[PDB]
Amino acid sequence: MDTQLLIGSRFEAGTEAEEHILNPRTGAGIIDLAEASHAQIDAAVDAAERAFVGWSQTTPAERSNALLKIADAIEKEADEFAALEALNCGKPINAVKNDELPAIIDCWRFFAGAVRNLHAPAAGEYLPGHTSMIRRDPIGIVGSIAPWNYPLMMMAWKLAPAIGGGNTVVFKPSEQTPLTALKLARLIADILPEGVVNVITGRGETVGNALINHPKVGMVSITGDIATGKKVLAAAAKTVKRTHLELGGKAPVIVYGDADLEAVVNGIRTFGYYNAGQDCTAACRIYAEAGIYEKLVADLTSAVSTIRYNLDDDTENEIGPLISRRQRDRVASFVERAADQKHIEITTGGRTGSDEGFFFQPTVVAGATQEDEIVRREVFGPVVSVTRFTGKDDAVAWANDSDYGLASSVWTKDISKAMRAASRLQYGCTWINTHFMLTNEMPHGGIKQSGYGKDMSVYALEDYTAVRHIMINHG
Amino acid sequence: MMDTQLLIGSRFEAGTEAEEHILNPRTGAGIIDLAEASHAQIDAAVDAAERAFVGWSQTTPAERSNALLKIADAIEKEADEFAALEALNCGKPINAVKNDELPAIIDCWRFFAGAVRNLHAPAAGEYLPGHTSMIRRDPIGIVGSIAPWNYPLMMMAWKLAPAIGGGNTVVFKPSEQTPLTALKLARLIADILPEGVVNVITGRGETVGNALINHPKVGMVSITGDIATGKKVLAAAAKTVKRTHLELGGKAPVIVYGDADLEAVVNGIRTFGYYNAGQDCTAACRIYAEAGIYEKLVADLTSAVSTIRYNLDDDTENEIGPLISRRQRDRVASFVERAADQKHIEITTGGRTGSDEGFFFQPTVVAGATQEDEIVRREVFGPVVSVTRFTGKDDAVAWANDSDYGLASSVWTKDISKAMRAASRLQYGCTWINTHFMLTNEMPHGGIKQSGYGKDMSVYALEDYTAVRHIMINHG
Amino acid sequence: MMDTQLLIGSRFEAGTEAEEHILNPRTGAGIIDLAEASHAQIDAAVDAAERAFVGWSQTTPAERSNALLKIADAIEKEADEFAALEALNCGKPINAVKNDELPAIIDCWRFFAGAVRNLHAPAAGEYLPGHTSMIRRDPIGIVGSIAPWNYPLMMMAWKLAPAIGGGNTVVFKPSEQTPLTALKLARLIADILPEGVVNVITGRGETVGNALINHPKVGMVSITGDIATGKKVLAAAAKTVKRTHLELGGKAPVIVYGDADLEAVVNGIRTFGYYNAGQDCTAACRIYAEAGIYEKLVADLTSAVSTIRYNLDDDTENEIGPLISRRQRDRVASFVERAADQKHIEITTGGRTGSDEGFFFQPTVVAGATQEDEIVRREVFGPVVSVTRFTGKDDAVAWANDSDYGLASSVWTKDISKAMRAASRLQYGCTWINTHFMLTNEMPHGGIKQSGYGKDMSVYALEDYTAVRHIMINHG
Amino acid sequence: MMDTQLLIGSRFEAGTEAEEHILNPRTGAGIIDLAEASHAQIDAAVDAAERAFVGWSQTTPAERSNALLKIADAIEKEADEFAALEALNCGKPINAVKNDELPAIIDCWRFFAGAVRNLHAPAAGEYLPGHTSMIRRDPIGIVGSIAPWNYPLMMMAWKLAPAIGGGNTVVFKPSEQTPLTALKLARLIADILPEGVVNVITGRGETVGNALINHPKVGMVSITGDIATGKKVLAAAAKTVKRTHLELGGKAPVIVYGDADLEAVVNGIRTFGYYNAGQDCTAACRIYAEAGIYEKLVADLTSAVSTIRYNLDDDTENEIGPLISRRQRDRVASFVERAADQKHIEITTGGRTGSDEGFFFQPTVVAGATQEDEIVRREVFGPVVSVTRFTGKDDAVAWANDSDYGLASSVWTKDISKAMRAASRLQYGCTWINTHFMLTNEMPHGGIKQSGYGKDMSVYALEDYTAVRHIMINHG
Ligand SMILES: NC(=O)c1ccc[n+]([C@@H]2O[C@H](COP(=O)([O-])OP(=O)(O)OC[C@H]3O[C@@H](n4cnc5c(N)ncnc54)[C@H](O)[C@@H]3O)[C@@H](O)[C@H]2O)c1
Ligand SMILES: NC(=O)c1ccc[n+]([C@@H]2O[C@H](COP(=O)([O-])OP(=O)(O)OC[C@H]3O[C@@H](n4cnc5c(N)ncnc54)[C@H](O)[C@@H]3O)[C@@H](O)[C@H]2O)c1
Ligand SMILES: NC(=O)c1ccc[n+]([C@@H]2O[C@H](COP(=O)([O-])OP(=O)(O)OC[C@H]3O[C@@H](n4cnc5c(N)ncnc54)[C@H](O)[C@@H]3O)[C@@H](O)[C@H]2O)c1
Repeated sequence: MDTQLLIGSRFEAGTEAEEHILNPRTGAGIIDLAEASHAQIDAAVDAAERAFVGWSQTTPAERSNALLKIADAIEKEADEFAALEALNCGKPINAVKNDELPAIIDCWRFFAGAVRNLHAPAAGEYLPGHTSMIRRDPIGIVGSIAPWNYPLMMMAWKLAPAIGGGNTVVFKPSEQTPLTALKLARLIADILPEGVVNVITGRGETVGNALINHPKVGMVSITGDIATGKKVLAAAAKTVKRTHLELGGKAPVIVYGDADLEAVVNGIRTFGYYNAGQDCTAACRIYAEAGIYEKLVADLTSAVSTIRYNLDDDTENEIGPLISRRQRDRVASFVERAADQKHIEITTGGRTGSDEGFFFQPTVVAGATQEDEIVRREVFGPVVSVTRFTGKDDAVAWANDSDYGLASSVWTKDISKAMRAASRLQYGCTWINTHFMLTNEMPHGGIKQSGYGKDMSVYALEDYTAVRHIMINHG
Repeated sequence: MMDTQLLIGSRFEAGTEAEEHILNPRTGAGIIDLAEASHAQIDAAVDAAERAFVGWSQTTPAERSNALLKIADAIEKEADEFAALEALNCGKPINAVKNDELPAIIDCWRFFAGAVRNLHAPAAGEYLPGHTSMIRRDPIGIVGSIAPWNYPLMMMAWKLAPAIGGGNTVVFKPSEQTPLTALKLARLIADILPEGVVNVITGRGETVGNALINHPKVGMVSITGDIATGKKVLAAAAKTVKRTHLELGGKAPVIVYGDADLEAVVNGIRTFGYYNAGQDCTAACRIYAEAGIYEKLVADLTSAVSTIRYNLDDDTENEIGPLISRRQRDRVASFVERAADQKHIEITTGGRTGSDEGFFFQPTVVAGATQEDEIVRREVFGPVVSVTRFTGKDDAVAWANDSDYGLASSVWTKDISKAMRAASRLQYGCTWINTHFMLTNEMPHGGIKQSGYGKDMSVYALEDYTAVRHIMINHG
Repeated sequence: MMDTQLLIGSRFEAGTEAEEHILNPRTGAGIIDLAEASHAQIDAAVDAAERAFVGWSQTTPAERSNALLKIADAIEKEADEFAALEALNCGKPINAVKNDELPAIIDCWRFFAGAVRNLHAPAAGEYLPGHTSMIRRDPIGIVGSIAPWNYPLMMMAWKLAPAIGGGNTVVFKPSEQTPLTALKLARLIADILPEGVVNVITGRGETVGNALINHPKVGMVSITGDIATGKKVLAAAAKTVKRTHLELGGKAPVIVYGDADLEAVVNGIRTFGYYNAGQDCTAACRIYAEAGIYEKLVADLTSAVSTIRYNLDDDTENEIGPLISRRQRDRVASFVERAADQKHIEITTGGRTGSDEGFFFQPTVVAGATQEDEIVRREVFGPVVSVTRFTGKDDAVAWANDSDYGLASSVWTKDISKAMRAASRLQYGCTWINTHFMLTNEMPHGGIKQSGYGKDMSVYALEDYTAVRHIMINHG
Repeated sequence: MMDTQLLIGSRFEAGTEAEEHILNPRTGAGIIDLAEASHAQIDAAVDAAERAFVGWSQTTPAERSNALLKIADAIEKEADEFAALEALNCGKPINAVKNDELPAIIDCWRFFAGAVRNLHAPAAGEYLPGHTSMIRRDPIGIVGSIAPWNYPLMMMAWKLAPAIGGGNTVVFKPSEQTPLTALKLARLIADILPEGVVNVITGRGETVGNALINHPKVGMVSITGDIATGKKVLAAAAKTVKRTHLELGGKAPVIVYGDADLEAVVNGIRTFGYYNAGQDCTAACRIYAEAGIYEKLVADLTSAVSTIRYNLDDDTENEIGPLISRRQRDRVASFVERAADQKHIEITTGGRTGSDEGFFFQPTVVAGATQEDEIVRREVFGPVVSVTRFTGKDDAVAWANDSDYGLASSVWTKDISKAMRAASRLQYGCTWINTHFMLTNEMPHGGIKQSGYGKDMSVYALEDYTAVRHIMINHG
């Protein structure tokens, strides 16, 4: 198992305090892993600065070929990557093999293409006697910080467009899930010039804090809590760094009377509880038309109680556990304070779902109003709340009444209603009659307190490039 | 008389708080006293923007396009009046304003009326089997928008046109020293937009400005001004995760090689180092001159600069105006004096205040500045240019890049190869070759590093004020 | 004065050949006789374009943009004179011209004024080490543009705005029947544009049109018209490898599923099958109605259509006008009578000529037609709609796609699934869902298969008229 | 032992018509006899393409992107074999094919894998109130693709990668003299794509190509070849309104100013005027030299060119191969003979046949040619370059533009002003500055005027093979 930080032209154990990397399924320690010291952080950033000189001067083709080689290397080792991810996060092995790995390999391959495919206003004489052109150039050194929920995929989303933009990068995985990052580092070191990608480990309050405050770092990219993003903006303020923030979401699900309830329920069953609902796009805030409200709750309760987790065979598991005991207790806290109300009812689950490990029972919270904590605030667990609306209510207006703005869905067979909702929802993504589906050509990213910047799509690469106007006077 | 009232939703009204003394900077004489917006007026402006957002975020590009064309028409119809007003408030030579500034302002509103109808995105299709995707660019919300004093009306064009054009609503604050043209445009705009789409409030950065950028309902803050002001805006944005658009000033390097057209270089810096009394984030101010031509350039530029006309009775004969305030003049005076204390630095011309009253400073050439001098490292924002010698053993691009600024730059040489190598490698939002300072409404202006991010002019300005949305329809 | 002169470079000039008898198609009365261009005048026209191209191709996007706005302005100031003249020439009901056509025409010129400033391409950069590449879109050359009679002033807008906008010069020929608005506009254009950028000649397709499209100096031919004419343009392009832009014919299919809003469908078809007396290549003319609603759709459409007002003295009360000519009316009649003699076919309303004078035909509904019937295979170009039944077993999208035409199409269903599958699979340049006929100057219009290729409206029309150029500078 | 079978849907078949004698152009010796497709195999290939279209047109961009990556990978795994076979068929020196062609071919396929996932269009949104528009780029149909003999495998990549990538199916015919690499590629492609997506037939232009281009189910024709062939393709297209994509050859002018690096110019022409024995449409063949450096250029070029190595027994030491055929060689020789007859022209070196066996021609410099000479007006497609003198009185760009061709061009000067002025006024799809011939897969290659239209390489190649579609949903 790879345990070495990638610092410039060499691999190197951390010299600071160890993180106790836990198996979330059993609670047992996977490994103790020392974090980067400040000296190592500086070294990594210095290497990045050194590599920038030559790496910012590569052609799109050269960088494309490098992204394709990272993709091969991952593919060639998809199995071990999948198993290591499964171990680190308690995800079901086939979900990782079948959903995550091909998505991850496709991401690197998608970026290899977008790198050769940036557009801009056409070159020409916009002032008489002067020829203008627009380039999209590297920005500088990127500090990249990843959450624990989709470690290897988060790494693809952060690194592919950063490197592909001609930038050099110092990358930090979550303290809980550094594993796939250290293995991918060993692989990248054999493909990329030294210092183009640097990988350090450690806590957000020490190592992450040092990276986001480092004077040489030009852009900070982060996915995590709203609170973490606010820290990033605060640090950014000190030296006017560019930022890229993906800050979570409570995705609204609007269900009209003419929805296919079977599709809706099966949709929420998987997409509302996938990855134990530790997903920023998780279907969790349900608005249900009054006519189908009771049927929805009923049918959803029984379909949710069949969700398999913690089974002795990782083939039959549909959802995994929560990342930590801390994460589980927080999910349990939001559920208790919901079960607090004499108008809210927990129809299924609500309790913790194991002795050893950090499992939580799939939960349906019903009767919840716009006022309630479970609706207004993010739960980040295998929990879903349901809220009634009527034909006299503007469910889009209700959905839009939020600090969040990442992802959303609308379920109805009526093209008129679905398209009206689609044009009015204040969310980075709106699915119609599905939820949760991503494709690497299409942008994922919040508005409002969910943040700004996109993962996947040409747009991410645009996020990591500087737009430059060149004007030549020739009269 | 003059336009005095704030535009607050459907209401025109006077400020409630402390009066600012708006000064004629040529004379130091008072123009008018104008009261700041109260906290209640700020909140009311924002609430009006919130209400107007409902309908305005729902208009089509053609409708918005048509509004931008109308605003442009209104300004064009009153072009001489805007120009005189702006000349008065800033001390800009009347003809520079009439010929350079108004036509660029009008054309800006017209450019953006086009841009609104011409946003591109990845094409719609089935990227996943049985699912149709499309990409939209939607409004972001309410924009808090704050302008500097150096180009008040133009900066209002740059801040409002793309913001409104993206289907947003705006609360706009001009600099405390330069509200006059903003309150005039506000009158015309109220006759064109539905109420609350544009709201204009006056006041100091530390009072009115601070309250606006910290308003919970404002989702985007756009600021042109000081690096320190952008740092304050970012700190405010940290509280509710607002989007930000920051143009924070520059220190444009001008790389002059031995094979430049020296006459061109000199007439270049004479104009673009000193235009608007150097109160321009793209001023040609940090010169790197190759050893073979350093002394001739210093000698010729000094000669050229000392002929710059200012503070003449006949305003059509003036080339540059004064600095905006006593504070600004002193700051420039203090930078120059600290530079002259340096034994290796020679002030070859100017270097002192330039008038008995009002806020003129003499056009100044600072020779012999090095890469670690304050005058090379920090923005001065006065009619001041420094020159730094490099040799053929020195990488002048590397020197130019060794800066905290990233806004604008130029390279002078007849050699196409050196010119394209430098254009290729310069870490600046903009790089001119054998000119400086020329802008065009289709082309983006905006910085990197501590100059900030976001663009003004071009379709990129409009992209900054819209939200990219992915719509995916599962059909089977 | 009613404008009658050809614009040839810097001269206005009467044609010197055979006169066309321009008719009032409401009454069949003569309006004026208009001489067509000689070969000499066509040569001078193309020569003037050649000469004007030198300078025009070197203008900036902003200069061309401003010229387009000035053209829009001129049309807007004379909107009513234009509408009155288009009504007189074409029989189009006056308020339809005033409220529908003119605003769209004016907005087309303005849309292109923006589009000229907003062309994109792949970004400049170093795609090979030490080489900077950039992409420009430059003028093509001299364009010969040929227009049909159905929408005379709008076709001129679609043909000229992007051609001129892209830096090209033009020789435009209106259809022989409808030259009047083109000649009025040529007079206004001459006061705005440099001589010879736009030239306007009159005459018949087989004399003047044939001469224009065969001219060796003409680099691109644009035609909107019959499939046979597009073929003739293609034959002519073959002699000198001219670029071509061909909009050639539409027989718009309308797929109505059993779950459509039937009231909306009926009201849609009442408006869109008959607008401009069905002289529209996007007319909703070939209807496919599912077994469940077929009968009711036929009854309700029959009834709705029988109320369409035309040929009333008060022109403000007319909903549709006459056909352009006696020939065109006689052509429509033949198609319909031949259809009626078919055993499985029923004419449920209309089917006769509709006036004692002029060239009206009764709005007609034709039920029980099949894929094999002439009325369904061939474009009729008159106020005639046909309804064909299909069952849940049939693939109506395949039926629709079983055509040589590929211009426009609509699908009517409240089911989002059915609507999206159809949208993705229809082999048509345009697909509406739950409407038909609605255009917008930002979105492209043009065919696939034998409907041709090239777009009108949108940035794509401007792209058709510019040449993509790769410029690569070796710098090491 | 080589691949000899046509690919016709799910089957490999020997052609059944007359055999082509495929020759080694270095020796004149026979390589293999290879039968043409019959009319029935042609119809079969097209019908297989029609059937495969139903499924292939409905694949996602990712699916197609992966198909292109596997084709790229397969060629890469057999790079040396492909190289050897192309070197045998064309007599191209082995390391030119290995180091220049193969990497360009393989990268072309990877480039398009990327472009497929990266198409853009006007953004989706409500251009009319209550109507969501979006733009798609969908497949056009069945492509008939015809390739020339000069770059067989590369032309195949240029034709197939974007056509397949746009979701079309294809029937491809290589040049009758160069089928060998296409048949080898056919086996690899057939292990990767669904049957009938790509079909490969062989034969003469007059028989098989003619039958292919005139097939009524072919919706688009792409030809790279001679102007005459392009006119024939247009002739065919007139009969069913087929889309066309035409690269019809070049006569690349090279403008050399008095202040160019003459060493570079000489070295540029030595390589880029004679690469592939000048059987290349971008060959640096028409030189315009300033009066001050004309005599120097001619002298030094002559020197440089008489050292060009060819027909050595060690192929790694050969820099150019032979002409493809005797008819080609005799055409080149006949062009030179006629130039030599002109009294003001001097063949300074070469000008004769260059081998006893096979089809070598001597690298040739033709000095003193004017604008009026045949050798300047007409493409020669051999190892021949002509030089014309211009003075400072003359506008050399205008001279370059006085041409029926418009494919590629270069300008040589140290002066950035002169380079950029030229680059903006040259009427050529490509202009290089201070190099020639350099291509890159992201950048388009295609001509104007009689060089045709459409692009090879770049996203524009893909746009040429897709149909732009507007979908509009009335939601209210
Ligand atoms: N995982 C997500 O994307 C996501 C989305 C929405 C909400 N959340 C919320 O966040 C909490 C934990 O999730 P998480 O750990 O993935 O998010 P987090 O923000 O706590 O951690 C994300 C990354 O940022 C780093 N980090 C943390 N504090 C930092 C600081 N001050 N400076 C620099 N870097 C710092 C972490 O080490 C980690 O690499 C949960 O309570 C959950 O509700 C997470
Ligand atoms: N208007 C359309 O878009 C359209 C589409 C399909 C069919 N049609 C049919 O065409 C008839 C009406 O004619 P139209 O004017 O609409 O189209 P048309 O093809 O007859 O003419 C269009 C334009 O092309 C010109 N033209 C005609 N013959 C030419 C030639 N040989 N060379 C060069 N130019 C030539 C005409 O003068 C006119 O300006 C109707 O019967 C209608 O059914 C029209
Ligand atoms: N190779 C080029 O790109 C090019 C460019 C300009 C000129 N030329 C000239 O063309 C001659 C060499 O032939 P080439 O293969 O390069 O060009 P070509 O036009 O003769 O052949 C190109 C392709 O077109 C096919 N073809 C030929 N006649 C056809 C017809 N009537 N219908 C349909 N398809 C047909 C051919 O079989 C071949 O596959 C030389 O004399 C050269 O001067 C070639």
